[PDB]
Amino acid sequence: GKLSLQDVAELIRARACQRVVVMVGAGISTPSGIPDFRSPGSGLYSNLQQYDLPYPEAIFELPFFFHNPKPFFTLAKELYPGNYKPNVTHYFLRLLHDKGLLLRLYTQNIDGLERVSGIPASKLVEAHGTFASATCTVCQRPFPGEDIRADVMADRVPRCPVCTGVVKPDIVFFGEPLPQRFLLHVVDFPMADLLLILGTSLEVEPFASLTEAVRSSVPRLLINRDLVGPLAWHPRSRDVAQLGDVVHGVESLVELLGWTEEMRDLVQRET
Ligand SMILES: [Mg+2]
Ligand SMILES: [Zn+2]
Repeated sequence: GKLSLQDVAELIRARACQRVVVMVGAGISTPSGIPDFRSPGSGLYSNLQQYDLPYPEAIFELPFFFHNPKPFFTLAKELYPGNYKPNVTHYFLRLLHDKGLLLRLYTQNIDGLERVSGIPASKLVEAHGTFASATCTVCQRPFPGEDIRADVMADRVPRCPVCTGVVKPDIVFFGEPLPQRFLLHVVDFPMADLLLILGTSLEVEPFASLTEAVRSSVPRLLINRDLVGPLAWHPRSRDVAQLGDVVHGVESLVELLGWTEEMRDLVQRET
């Protein structure tokens, strides 16, 4: 390709990339042991098979939730903050933020590990929602996710202190609109001077096609097992793919940036 991984690192070292936009998916959190509720032979999957569900995805369907919210709250309990820990990929993104280079981080994940790694909410677009906040299904009052933590950990369906309605985490269910902050793409993508794509199969719209929203003068760096989605289908001259294990790819980039010590120190502070 006209650009290498090292070329991208050198742009960053020269401070030519002050406004990095990042897109991440499930691939970045596999190293943290996040279980896939859809995958046969996880504890979460087997746990979900005691409920009268037609398929595991029904836990993200509203008509099922209002019939019985307990299956969804089983997933909430497993993925609620505290259970899992960020990995090097998350800390790399935290370093980008610390260095003042992160414009915005778009995530498909609901594991909340970006927040745990210390990336401020204002830098995040959690495209599938989050457990950091919740909303009463009846009166629409917002609450911090901490307010329902105890109920969640005790297998009690959390209820609103005003109207007693079920309080549901701000996780996006099928048919629901994307979160309001998704429309930050309108300003972020035209402004980006680098796009980083990590650990996503780019199979789902409209998240996938955000890759096309950056300018053609702007490099798109993919760190992923494979070349996927619009990057595969509509490649551009300044695209760079570092294909293989995501953690190995990130560590390669860290080396080319010359950020080995800072990563070491960050990780040690956080762990
Ligand atoms: Mg209460
Ligand atoms: Zn209420």
